[PDB]
Amino acid sequence: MPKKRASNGRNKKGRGHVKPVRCVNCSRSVPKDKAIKRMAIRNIVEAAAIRDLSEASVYAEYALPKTYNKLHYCISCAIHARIVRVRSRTDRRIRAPPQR
Amino acid sequence: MRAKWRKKRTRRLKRKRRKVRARSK
Amino acid sequence: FQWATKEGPIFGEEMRSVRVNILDVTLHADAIHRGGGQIIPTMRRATYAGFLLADPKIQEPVFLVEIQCPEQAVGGIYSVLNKKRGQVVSEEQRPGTPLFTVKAYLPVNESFGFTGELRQATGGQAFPQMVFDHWSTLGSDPLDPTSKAGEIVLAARKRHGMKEE
Amino acid sequence: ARAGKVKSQTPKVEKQEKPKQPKGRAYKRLLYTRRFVNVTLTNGKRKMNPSPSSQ
RNA sequence: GGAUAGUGGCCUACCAUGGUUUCAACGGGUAACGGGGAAUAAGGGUUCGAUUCCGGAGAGGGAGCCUGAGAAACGGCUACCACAUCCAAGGAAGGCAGCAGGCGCGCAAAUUACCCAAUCCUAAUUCAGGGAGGUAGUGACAAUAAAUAACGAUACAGGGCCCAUUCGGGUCUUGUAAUUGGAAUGAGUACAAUGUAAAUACCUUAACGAGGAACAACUGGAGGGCAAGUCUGGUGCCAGCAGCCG
RNA sequence: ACCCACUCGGCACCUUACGAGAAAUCAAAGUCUUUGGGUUCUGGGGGGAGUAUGGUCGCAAGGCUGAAACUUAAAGGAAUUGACGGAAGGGCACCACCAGGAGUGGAGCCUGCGGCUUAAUUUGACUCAACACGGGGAAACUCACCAGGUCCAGACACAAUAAGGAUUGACAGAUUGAGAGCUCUUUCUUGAUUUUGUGGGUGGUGGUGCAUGGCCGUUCUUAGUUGGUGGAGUGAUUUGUCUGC
RNA sequence: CGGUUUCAAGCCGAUGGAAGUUUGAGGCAAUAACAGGUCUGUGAUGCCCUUAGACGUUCUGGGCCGCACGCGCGCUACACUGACGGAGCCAGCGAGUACAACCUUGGCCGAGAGGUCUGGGUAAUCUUGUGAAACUCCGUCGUGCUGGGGAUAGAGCAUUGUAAUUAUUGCUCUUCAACGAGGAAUUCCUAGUAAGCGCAAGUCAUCAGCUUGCGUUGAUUACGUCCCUGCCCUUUGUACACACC
RNA sequence: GAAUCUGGUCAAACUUGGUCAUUUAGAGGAACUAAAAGUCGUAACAAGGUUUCCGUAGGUGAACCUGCGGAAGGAUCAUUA
Ligand SMILES: [Mg+2]
Ligand SMILES: [Mg+2]
Ligand SMILES: [Mg+2]
Ligand SMILES: [Mg+2]
Ligand SMILES: [Mg+2]
Ligand SMILES: [Mg+2]
Ligand SMILES: [Mg+2]
Ligand SMILES: [Mg+2]
Ligand SMILES: [Mg+2]
Ligand SMILES: [Mg+2]
Ligand SMILES: [Mg+2]
Ligand SMILES: [Mg+2]
Ligand SMILES: [Mg+2]
Ligand SMILES: [Mg+2]
Ligand SMILES: [Mg+2]
Ligand SMILES: [Mg+2]
Ligand SMILES: [Mg+2]
Ligand SMILES: [Mg+2]
Ligand SMILES: [Mg+2]
Ligand SMILES: [Mg+2]
Ligand SMILES: [Mg+2]
Ligand SMILES: [Mg+2]
Ligand SMILES: [Mg+2]
Ligand SMILES: [Mg+2]
Ligand SMILES: [Mg+2]
Ligand SMILES: [Mg+2]
Ligand SMILES: [Mg+2]
Ligand SMILES: [Mg+2]
Ligand SMILES: [Mg+2]
Ligand SMILES: [Mg+2]
Ligand SMILES: [Mg+2]
Ligand SMILES: [Mg+2]
Ligand SMILES: [Mg+2]
Ligand SMILES: [Mg+2]
Ligand SMILES: [Mg+2]
Ligand SMILES: [Mg+2]
Ligand SMILES: [Mg+2]
Ligand SMILES: [Mg+2]
Ligand SMILES: [Mg+2]
Ligand SMILES: [Mg+2]
Ligand SMILES: [Mg+2]
Ligand SMILES: [Mg+2]
Ligand SMILES: [Zn+2]
Repeated sequence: MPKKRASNGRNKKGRGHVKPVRCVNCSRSVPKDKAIKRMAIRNIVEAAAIRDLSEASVYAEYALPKTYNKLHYCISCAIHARIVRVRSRTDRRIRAPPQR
Repeated sequence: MRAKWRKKRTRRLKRKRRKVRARSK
Repeated sequence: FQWATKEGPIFGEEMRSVRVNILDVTLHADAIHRGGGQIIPTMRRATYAGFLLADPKIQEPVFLVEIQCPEQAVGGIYSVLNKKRGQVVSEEQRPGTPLFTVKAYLPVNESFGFTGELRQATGGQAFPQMVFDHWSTLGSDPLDPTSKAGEIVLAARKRHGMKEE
Repeated sequence: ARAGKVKSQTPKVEKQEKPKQPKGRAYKRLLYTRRFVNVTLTNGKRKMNPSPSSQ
C-alpha cells in the first residue's frame, strides 16, 4: 500500500501529535484534523413550522435563531452518509469547497 | 495469523519457558 | 495387495497363496482423487479379513537333511528325527557297507542344536549336510492357543512387537 | 509392480547392424557438409533434424 | 649481582608502580604452520597455499641431558606416561610424520622392484657409501601432441549446361553402392645396433604385419533454460526423469 | 489593516518534466554506469525469529543485544486489465417497481417433476436459464426398464471336418406363454452358402456432454466489440469508447 | 404549424394523413465465452463398454400412468355481468387420398355416439361461408353446496386398432364429492394488446385439459421512477485471476 | 679414577581434587517444520459484513477480542461564512 494521499491527516504538518475530538455519531475518537469538521448551521425551528410558530407568537420579527452544531465525523462515519464521497484518483487532488 | 498477536503468542510462550527453566534453579 | 501379502495380519509375516476374490468393487469411480491411498490400503483391511475369515493353519520351512551315516551305528539319527516332527523320505543303501544316507524332511523351527542332538546320539558319527527344500503346512489354529502354529505365532509377534491379534 | 515396473515391461528392441559413423575428423566432414556444403531445403526457416511431413 | 658465548626480567635480592587497551589490549576461535606462490582473470578483487624453493617447527607424548664447533639430536641415551614386543619369569629390547609394505581409518592416494652412471653429499677420502637422488612399474592427478582410413575406377543420383523442334549426349564437376582395384601405415612383434649403470620404453629399422568378420569411440544429451526427434514399439499419476522449470 | 512589488525564515500545492524514479510519484526521492562534498547508522530470498542461548538491563511485564540447525521457490513491491464488494454516484427493464388489470397459490381434476413403492415403476434436465420440456398426449411398437424366450445381422483373414456330407430345413402331440422345429421324440430333407477355433471387426436409446463436433440455450437482444493511425505511459495497457443533454 | 430545449440532438401538443408507439410485430443478431444442455436427432464422433447365456437384434407379457405425501405449468368452477332451454347467428389461420384408404358434403337408418350407401376434392374450385365459440333475444330458477359445480362411481350403447381391464376416446342414464373468490407468497401484462372465447394444425390408427398458429369480444392503469428485483457501466478498494462455490 | 652419595635444579608423570573448552548417552518436557489431507470455527482480504494496523495491558477455545494511545498502509488529500 503506497500513499493514497500526500496530506493523509492534514492539519498535522510541522506539528508532532495534536489532540483529538470524539466524533458525533460513533463517538469514535479521531484527531481534530482527520476529523471532517462540517458546520451544521440549522434553524432552531424546522422550515415546515415556521408560519405556525409566528402565527401563535407574541411580538414581530422575533429572534428566530439558528443553532450552531459544529459537527465532526469519523471519516468512516462520515462516508456512511455524510460529506465524504469517495473521489477518483485524479479528483482527489482538489481541495476546493464543493458546490457554490 | 495477525502479527501483533503472533507477537503476543510468543510472549506467553516465553513466560511459560521462564517457569520451566526456573523449576530447575 | 503386495502388502498384506508381504506383511500379513496373523503372523506379522508374508505368504502364501491367496486368491484373492474379487467381487464386485463399487467405485464411483471418480476422477479421483481416490487411492493410491483410499485403495492403497482399502485392499489391506480387506485382504486381512479375507485371510482371517478363511482359516490359515500356517506353513513352515522345512530343511531336507541327508546324513552320511554308518550302518553298524546310527540308528540314533532316526530318534533325532522322530523328535523334531521329522519324516525320513529315504534310506539309501550305498555300495560301501559302512556308508548310508537318510534323506529327511526336518523343520528349521525345530532343528536348532540339530547337529548337537545328532552328535550325542550317533557318537560324533554321520555328517548332517542339510539344505532347504519346501514349505510344509501345520495343523494349529493361530488365534487359538495350545497349538504348534499358534504358539509359534504368539512368540513371533512378541519378537516383532504386538498388538496380540 | 512398485519398483522398476516400466524397465521390465517394455519390449526390448535389438541394436540394428547399422554402419560405423566415422570418428574424429571424418565425423566433422559429415556435419560440415550436412549444414554448409549440401544446403538443405527450407520453406520458411532452417531445420537441423526434420520430420516426415505429417501431423 | 647471578647465569649465559653473549644482550637482556633470562634468573636472584632490594626498591619503585608501572605496562597494554575501543588506533580493539586481554580472552576465545581457527576443518591456521608463515612466505614464495595457486586458481580465478578488464580494473578493483576473492578464495586457496599440507605439497618440488626459502623459513619455522616435530619426531607416540612431555621432560631431561652425554658427546660434540654445532643437538635440548630422537635411524644417541636417561626416565615417566601412552602403546606395545621377546622370554626358560629371574629379566631383555622399542619409536616408518626416511623408503617400500601392511593394518587402521576413511569418498581418497603406488612396487617390501633396478642402480650410483647422472645430481649432489659425507669421510681418513680419484678408490667406499648414499630408499638424499636417479631408473623403470603402477598411474585418465594434471598437461602437451594427434590414427580411427585415403586415391581411384565402373555402377545410380545431384550441379554447371553446347542447344533447351520433346528427348539427349553428360562433352565438364560433385555425392552414393556388402561394387572392386591398385598405392601406404605404425597398432604390433622381432634379428640387430641404438638407448641404458644393466635393462625397458623412446627415436631407427633387418624380417612379417588391413580389407569391413577386421587393426571396431565412448560419454553424455535429443520440450524449454541450451545445441538437437512431434520418428518406430511399450509405458499409462505409475514406474521413472527433472540443477530449475517441470 | 490591507493592496502591490521584492526580500530573509517557516509549511505545503500546480504544470511540464528536459531531470529522478520499478512505478506510485518526486523540485527532491534531482545534480548516479557522464558512477567520488562530508559523516553516522541500518539491509542482504522467504521463513525458522526478534525465537533458542548467553550476556546486560529491569520490581515485573519486558527491553536491549541476538543464533543456527531445519525449512522453502517463491516473499514481496508497484502498477495493468479483469472479477468481485452487505462501497458511492449515473443509467436501464411491467423476465423491476408504481397506478391498475388478469390472476396463480386455496377447491376438484388433469398433466410435469420429486418422494415412496415396485419385478420394472427406464432415463435426461434442478434459481432465473429443470419441473404441459425432451416436439415426451407411452395401451404394444415406440423403448432404452423388468420377466421370459428367439435370431445372427460373428464383414474379411487363416486353418479343422471337405461329399464315407460342411451345414440349412422340419409337420404330429408331450415340449412350450405358443400351428418359436426353441428342442430333447423322430428319420426324411440341404448340398461347401457355412459351421469350430484364432486374428479381426461390425452393431450397441451402453458409458463419459469434465474427451469432442454440429445445433441449441444463456450471458443478451442487453449495447456492447474492435482495430488503424496520433498521443500518454519502459511496460502491461490506455486514450479513441467522454462532463452533460 | 405552435411552443419547449446551448432556439442542437431531440422531445411535447394541435392540424391534416390509412399509418405520427423504432408505424405494429417478429427474422437475423457481434466480441468473448459457459466445463449450461445434448454421446436418448443423428453410419457426427474420440476413447473406456460389449461383442452370441450379447448391453446387438428380435418377438411375448408387463412397466413407465403405481400412491402416506412435497412442489411446478395447466383446465373447470365457486353462478344471478348467472345457469338452463330455444331463437338469432358472424371469423380467421389452416389442413386434406390413387397405390392407397385423406378431408369427407348430399341422402336414409340411429335420442345418441355412430353407421351406411353415394359423391366432390391432389384443392381461392369439394370438404367450407369450416354459417367456431363466447355473444344478441324471449322464456324457466331466483341469491339454499340451489336448476351453481361437476368430480368420484355403476351399468350399457358406439368407435380405433391384432389387443382397450390398469374406464383409449365418444355417447346414454344414473352418482351427485370438494369448492360462497383462496393465507404467506409470487406470475403476466402497457393496445386490437391484457382478459374472455372458441377454432387450427403439430404429435395422431385412437385420445386435447397440451402446443405453435389463427381470428372473435375487448377494458382497466401508467405513458413515470429508481423504493425492491435483476443487469449495466463509472469511480473507487481487493493479499482474488480455476477469478466470492 | 668407577659404583655409591649430600644439596640444588630442570622438571616428566602419577595421585586427589579444582577448572575451561569441545564432544557425547539422557527419562522427561516444550517446540518447530513438512505434509495425504480431518475436526472446530472463518480471523484477514470487498466499509470482508465490529475499517484495518501498531504499541501495550486483561481475557479467552481457537483464530481472536477489549481498553488506552497511536497510525492510515482508510472507508476521507473537500464545507465553505
Ligand atoms: Mg498491497
Ligand atoms: Mg488500501
Ligand atoms: Mg516543527
Ligand atoms: Mg509525533
Ligand atoms: Mg647484569
Ligand atoms: Mg594446525
Ligand atoms: Mg594461511
Ligand atoms: Mg607452505
Ligand atoms: Mg592438516
Ligand atoms: Mg621446509
Ligand atoms: Mg606415529
Ligand atoms: Mg627429544
Ligand atoms: Mg633425524
Ligand atoms: Mg627416527
Ligand atoms: Mg611411510
Ligand atoms: Mg587419486
Ligand atoms: Mg625418496
Ligand atoms: Mg601404465
Ligand atoms: Mg603411431
Ligand atoms: Mg548415445
Ligand atoms: Mg529419449
Ligand atoms: Mg533449442
Ligand atoms: Mg536422461
Ligand atoms: Mg534469512
Ligand atoms: Mg398433448
Ligand atoms: Mg395412451
Ligand atoms: Mg440405434
Ligand atoms: Mg499505438
Ligand atoms: Mg479502452
Ligand atoms: Mg421491430
Ligand atoms: Mg458443456
Ligand atoms: Mg456409442
Ligand atoms: Mg411420464
Ligand atoms: Mg409452458
Ligand atoms: Mg375453403
Ligand atoms: Mg346438485
Ligand atoms: Mg438476465
Ligand atoms: Mg631431583
Ligand atoms: Mg461498517
Ligand atoms: Mg471476517
Ligand atoms: Mg473485519
Ligand atoms: Mg508493508
Ligand atoms: Zn463517528
